Amino acid sequence: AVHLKMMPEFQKSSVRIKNPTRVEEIICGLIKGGAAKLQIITDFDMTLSRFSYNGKRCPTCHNIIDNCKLVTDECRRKLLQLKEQYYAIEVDPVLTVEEKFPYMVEWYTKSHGLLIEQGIPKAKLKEIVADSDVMLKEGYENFFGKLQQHGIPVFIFSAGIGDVLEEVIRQAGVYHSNVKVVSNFMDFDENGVLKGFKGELIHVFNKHDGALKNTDYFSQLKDNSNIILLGDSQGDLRMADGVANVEHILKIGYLNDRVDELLEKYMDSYDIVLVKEESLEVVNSILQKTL
Amino acid sequence: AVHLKMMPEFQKSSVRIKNPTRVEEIICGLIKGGAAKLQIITDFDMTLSRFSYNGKRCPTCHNIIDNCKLVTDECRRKLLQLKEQYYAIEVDPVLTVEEKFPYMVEWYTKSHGLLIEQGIPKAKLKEIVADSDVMLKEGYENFFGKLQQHGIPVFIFSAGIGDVLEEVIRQAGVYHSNVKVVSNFMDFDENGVLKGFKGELIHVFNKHDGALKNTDYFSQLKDNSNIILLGDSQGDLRMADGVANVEHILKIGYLNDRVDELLEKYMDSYDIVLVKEESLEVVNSILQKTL
Repeated sequence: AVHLKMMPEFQKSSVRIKNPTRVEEIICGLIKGGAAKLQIITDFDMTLSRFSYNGKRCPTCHNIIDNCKLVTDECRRKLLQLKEQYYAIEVDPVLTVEEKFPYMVEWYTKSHGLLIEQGIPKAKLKEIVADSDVMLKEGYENFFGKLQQHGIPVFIFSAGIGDVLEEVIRQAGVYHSNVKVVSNFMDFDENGVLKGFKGELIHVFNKHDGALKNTDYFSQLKDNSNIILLGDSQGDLRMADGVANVEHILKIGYLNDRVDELLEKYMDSYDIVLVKEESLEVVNSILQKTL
Repeated sequence: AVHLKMMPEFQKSSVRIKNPTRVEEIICGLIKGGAAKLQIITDFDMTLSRFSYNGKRCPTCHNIIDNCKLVTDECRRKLLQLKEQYYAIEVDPVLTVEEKFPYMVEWYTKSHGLLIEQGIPKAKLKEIVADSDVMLKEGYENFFGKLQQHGIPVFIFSAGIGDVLEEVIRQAGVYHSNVKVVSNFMDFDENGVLKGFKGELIHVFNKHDGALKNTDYFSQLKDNSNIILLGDSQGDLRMADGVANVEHILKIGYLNDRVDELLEKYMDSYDIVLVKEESLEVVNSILQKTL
């Protein structure tokens, strides 16, 4: 049996669970399936990376570029201006999620276009990432390490910048063979300088689309019918939409922000909500029982 | 410029090179291309793993199973008998390489079939690999680590057993995201017990076939037109036959065995021959200049 009262990780004040009996039965399915049936599907920014440290706000992958030596103060201004106009739409309680889709597309397009203008070489991304303030959540070496040890598939599905994301995880020593990254990857010219972005835009609201466009990946894992999903938004709940078959799925959401406004929604929609929490210890503890 | 005389790794008595001026110009092409243009294509057994240690002969991936606790003394007797009869054909100087093809197919088929009979569970491969005497060549942590650091593609192309190979590299902590394994993978039944092998057999003589059947992989790496190839056989010289375009290719061959018989042949066909050598320091030194 699985008992949340007896897992110290589940006793933190940051752990919010609408339906503990349901959680216990899902975790029990995960335990019975073991390694052979498990796969992970996860967001990156604010999910595997920290939202804040030392009082201080931590960068998204996009912010890592926004804030680097290869970008003008003036470009950061315009980027900030974009964030202020478009974020107000992201968080507008009146528009439906489908009405926000055109606005999100324009935000990433406008802000990617501004970076493309700054002249960003592939060769410098190591340096930029190395001097950035990026932080992975506490317990990431254990998270990635247990999963590589048992060869658990990990599908990182991110609306960030893929080249940045991969450089963060590679420098942290956790970019193992079991980790597949699906993101917005940069397109470079003859001289290895950023000129555009590859494929179809991934943003916060269209992860359903990308999930279905990755049939290839998911069909190869037909037997991995037990899923743990991690995200930080409502949009992340779509990341498992392309999975061949589902026996048990556990959905864990980081609520980093807008706590009073979103808590009820997150509790209704994620199985486990993690309120202003900068570690992976609840997921690590589920893994410890499972693997 | 490149001078082999000024690289201490190239001064070992085990380093045999028919044509040093040509090697120098290939290494110079590699250096000019840097990380952006490089990819690695390599055998595993006796190439990344050692042929011998402490006087003692080291196991291939197949040997790891042959010799484990889940496999009988009588099974081993039959497997040894198979090795005797089919190895004599492998090393027969009168048959052509094409005439040996049917025999190789029979050998892998017969010896895999004997293992399938032993009842080998997926779950036990970790334990088996952990108590085996497998050894990676000296300098492998640096080999795999520089390559992951620079995100260099590594295509390990092995006639061994893929599940075994992958468990060796994962326990060694070197199975990074940059490493793709193409091998003979086990097919498991309902209970996670070996029942057969997936796809088309890879053996020592048909690596051309598998190299062309991996067009997907190679077309994604169109720009990685500089190749370092590593193997231990004549057959491994085909492992680059599927590469989109070739600008510079360096072929490095481990001659572990049959030294007097094969040396002239290896010297004529590999660029650098490494005679009874248990380390990756010559390749690591080329990487040091390149990356």
